[PDB]
Amino acid sequence: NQALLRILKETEFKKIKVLGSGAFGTVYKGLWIPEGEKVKIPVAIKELREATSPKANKEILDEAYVMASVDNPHVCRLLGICLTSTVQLIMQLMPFGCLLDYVREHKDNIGSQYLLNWCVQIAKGMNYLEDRRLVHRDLAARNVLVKTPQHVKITDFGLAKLLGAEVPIKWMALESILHRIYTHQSDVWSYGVTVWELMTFGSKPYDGIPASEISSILEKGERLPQPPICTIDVYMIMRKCWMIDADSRPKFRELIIEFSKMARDPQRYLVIQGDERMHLPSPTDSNFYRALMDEEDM
Amino acid sequence: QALLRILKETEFKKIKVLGSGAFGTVYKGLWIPEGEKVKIPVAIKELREATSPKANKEILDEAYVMASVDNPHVCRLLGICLTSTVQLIMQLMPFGCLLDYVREHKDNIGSQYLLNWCVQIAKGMNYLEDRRLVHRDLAARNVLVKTPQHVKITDFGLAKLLGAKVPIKWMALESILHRIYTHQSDVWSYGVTVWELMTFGSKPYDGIPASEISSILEKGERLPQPPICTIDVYMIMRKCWMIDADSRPKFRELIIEFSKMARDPQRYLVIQGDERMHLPSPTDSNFYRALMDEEDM
Ligand SMILES: CN1CCC(c2ccc(-c3ccc4c(c3)C(=O)N([C@@H](C(=O)Nc3nccs3)c3cc(F)ccc3O)C4)cc2)CC1
Ligand SMILES: CN1CCC(c2ccc(-c3ccc4c(c3)C(=O)N([C@@H](C(=O)Nc3nccs3)c3cc(F)ccc3O)C4)cc2)CC1
Ligand SMILES: Nc1ncnc2c1ncn2[C@@H]1O[C@H](COP(=O)(O)OP(=O)(O)NP(=O)(O)O)[C@@H](O)[C@H]1O
Ligand SMILES: Nc1ncnc2c1ncn2[C@@H]1O[C@H](COP(=O)(O)OP(=O)(O)NP(=O)(O)O)[C@@H](O)[C@H]1O
Ligand SMILES: [Mg+2]
Ligand SMILES: [Mg+2]
Repeated sequence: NQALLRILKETEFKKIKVLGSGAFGTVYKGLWIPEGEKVKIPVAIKELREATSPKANKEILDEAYVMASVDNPHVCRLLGICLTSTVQLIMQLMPFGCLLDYVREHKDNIGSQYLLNWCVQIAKGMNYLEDRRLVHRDLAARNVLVKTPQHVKITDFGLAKLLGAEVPIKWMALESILHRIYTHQSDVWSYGVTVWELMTFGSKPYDGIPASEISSILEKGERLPQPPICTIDVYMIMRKCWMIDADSRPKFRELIIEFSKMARDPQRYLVIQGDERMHLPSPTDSNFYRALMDEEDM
Repeated sequence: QALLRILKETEFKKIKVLGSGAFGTVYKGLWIPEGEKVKIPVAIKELREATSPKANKEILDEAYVMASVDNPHVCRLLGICLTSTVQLIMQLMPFGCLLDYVREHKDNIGSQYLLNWCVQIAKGMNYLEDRRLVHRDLAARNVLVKTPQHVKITDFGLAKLLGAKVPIKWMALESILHRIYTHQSDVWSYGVTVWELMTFGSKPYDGIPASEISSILEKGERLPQPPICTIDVYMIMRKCWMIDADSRPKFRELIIEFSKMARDPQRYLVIQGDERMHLPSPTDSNFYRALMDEEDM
């Protein structure tokens, strides 16, 4: 349990390059230097922007042990922590980066099979979090990491203390905006938005609409529009994720089944120009990726 | 089959020489997947051997077998590039080989690590025997450190290259005299490898010319007892160097034996300071695996 979170000293790792920043911190590519060894092992380091106290560190540690305990091929595990004046969190470095930037940069080379398999894998990770009774609270395409093009994993989940102290309005369920209710069913809403981001190849939701006005348009019944590549079958799933009654939305278990069905005949459900020129990797290419970058069970 | 990737020269680059052995030169390299911007570390062995279409069919036939292994303590060949020279691709191990590792940590290795390594090498060799693959070049230099807690056997199965130096000082007597190679001659090499670990990387029969090794073995002389070994450990080595190959232990038996010793390591190895030596801890082991070593153990 406790042994799943490594407490690091400042002297055993170094930040080398900024990768980006989000709501709560700055992410670096870093190197871990095991004590007494000569190797330098790449890691990802999130340094929180606000400094904390030792008593606040007890809060951080209690949540960190939970995020270090996940065990699922589609969920990123928190690996280590360093309690400096600003706290540093350590996880596996994903050289491919997040799925949002990946779909934007490869938008002219992504076929229906990849898109639908990503939907399945994200739903599998979210179902695992629900099984663990952990609400994500910040699901979005930016918080899905690409381990390989064939294998994505959810990250940055469970941050109830950081979000409560303050928000991704355009990903949040209406009951979260209006009433600060976060459940697995509000995660289903965020999942629908994440799917919309993938199917639009990384468009910004409600582009140009101030966040302060989003709950009003949602109450009036407006929703994200049908992506050009989506058949009516896919868009109805998205719309069901955004129903006002949270208990009427699909369950992650059901979304796994439905997107898995679609992934068995992907060109019936997504209409992409060029789709027959793009396919999943041959077993040869997948075996090579896995041996070099992705040896976990999956 | 799908386990061996055929690579083109345009998708990988050699970056730095790591060293050279009997048959080639190993480089740290980079793989760039087509259509992607990432650069993925690999280890590349470029053979000295020249390449003809006829030789390439032979190389490919052997390569498919070496790409087919599936065991946590055995390295798998991953890919090949057949240009003017053969280039072989496998996972890059930043810690390097176990011989260099024990030489460099000569004053910091405890008995738990040493005996755990003996267990793991025996598990990898038992798998090769299960697959009917004779190693032919087992030695501490051909055991790679994936993490300090996890080693893997490499460079096995090279019957055609060795059949055309010879590692006399690791070879069973019947291999020196007649080029007979079996799993029981691998057991002899395993014994020498354990001796290398227990001496923290001493050279076997140091200063004795290779041409005189068979003379020394025929009279009953063997590698001497390492200072840290109790008689129980040294007798395992001596049993691996019995003249009658069928009398040597089997790898399957060595797994059981060293596993029993690894459960009480300070009874079987006497290392000064052993109680202040680092042990493999769960916290460090979970961190290593997550960062460098996610395969099923
Ligand atoms: C400021 N005042 C006082 C103190 C309170 C507070 C409470 C808890 C934390 C805390 C604890 C644990 C984590 C996080 C935050 C977090 O941001 N974490 C991510 C994560 O580390 N991201 C990364 N990116 C790249 C490298 S590390 C993460 C990684 C992962 F692998 C899986 C889930 C996950 O959430 C983990 C911070 C502050 C808040 C209000
Ligand atoms: C005249 N006539 C014509 C040609 C004949 C010939 C036949 C087969 C080969 C062949 C085929 C396959 C391999 C090897 C050699 C070999 O050296 N291989 C190692 C290996 O690649 N080492 C590495 N280090 C770092 C990166 S790659 C290796 C890697 C591994 F992961 C597991 C086992 C293994 O042996 C693989 C060469 C020549 C011989 C003589
Ligand atoms: N483990 C990782 N490996 C590689 N890049 C990462 C990793 N974690 C995060 N990043 C990238 O680092 C940058 C900063 O991430 P982060 O600070 O979490 O901001 P964010 O994901 O965009 N917004 P948010 O998480 O909702 O607050 C983004 O480009 C991430 O994709
Ligand atoms: N996958 C690998 N990752 C990192 N270093 C490696 C890898 N494979 C081999 N090396 C190192 O590369 C160097 C050259 O290896 P090699 O050419 O096989 O010679 P050798 O192991 O010393 N002797 P031999 O294999 O018996 O001919 C040695 O320092 C090896 O430890
Ligand atoms: Mg994030
Ligand atoms: Mg070698």
